[PDB]
Amino acid sequence: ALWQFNGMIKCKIPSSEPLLDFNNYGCYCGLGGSGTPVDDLDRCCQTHDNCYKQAKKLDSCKVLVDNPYTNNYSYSCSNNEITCSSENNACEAFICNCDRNAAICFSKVPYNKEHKNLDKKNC
Amino acid sequence: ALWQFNGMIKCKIPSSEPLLDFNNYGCYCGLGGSGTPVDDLDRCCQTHDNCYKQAKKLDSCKVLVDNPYTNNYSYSCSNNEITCSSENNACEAFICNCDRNAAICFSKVPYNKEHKNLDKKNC
Ligand SMILES: [Ca+2]
Ligand SMILES: [Ca+2]
Repeated sequence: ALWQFNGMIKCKIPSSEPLLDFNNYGCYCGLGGSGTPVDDLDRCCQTHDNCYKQAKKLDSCKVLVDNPYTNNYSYSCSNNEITCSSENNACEAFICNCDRNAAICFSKVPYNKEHKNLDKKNC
Repeated sequence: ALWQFNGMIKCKIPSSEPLLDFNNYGCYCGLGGSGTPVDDLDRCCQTHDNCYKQAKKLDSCKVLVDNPYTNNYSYSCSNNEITCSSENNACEAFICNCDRNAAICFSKVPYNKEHKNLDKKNC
């Protein structure tokens, strides 16, 4: 879920607007992604893009015809930790977990200014 | 939020369909409520109805023109405890808290079969 992923990263990184700060970073953070991750942040993005690919092959996901970016799930942020809810259907829960791991990855890795708006010439 | 309150009570009482089991119980559990609570469950319902009344007087609530029953907020259920999310606006957070306290109250009090579909002749 885009609105929930944005919220998740803000839970971990309260000073950020994730849709601005983390969009179009490296080869993978943003729409698509190809090539070799340029750093560990971009590698968090590659893992999350693979988590969505895997979510897409799941039998449960084959119904909710809301790409993982508009498929909404339920979670909490409290005390800056994210909890995915037991209320989620199997597809929703799998996606909530991809998002949670990515938000956590993003908070633990360097941010490299020079890889933001990375020109795709060698992704 | 009705859909989230239902979920909250199921978080606390996993064997229930709360919209069936707790609707129209006593004088307060359900649409409105007047009179003296018939037992402690009904009294949980009176406290929750007063929590909604108080939510309604709040300055923040005066905008979201979705009565507290369709005003959606975010929460988690995990390990059978409810967490209201820091992502909630002040109105949403106040309502999430009314709901959470009521769900918890409902799980700690007797259920009296004889007060379900209570005829309103003396509420
Ligand atoms: Ca990507
Ligand atoms: Ca009531």
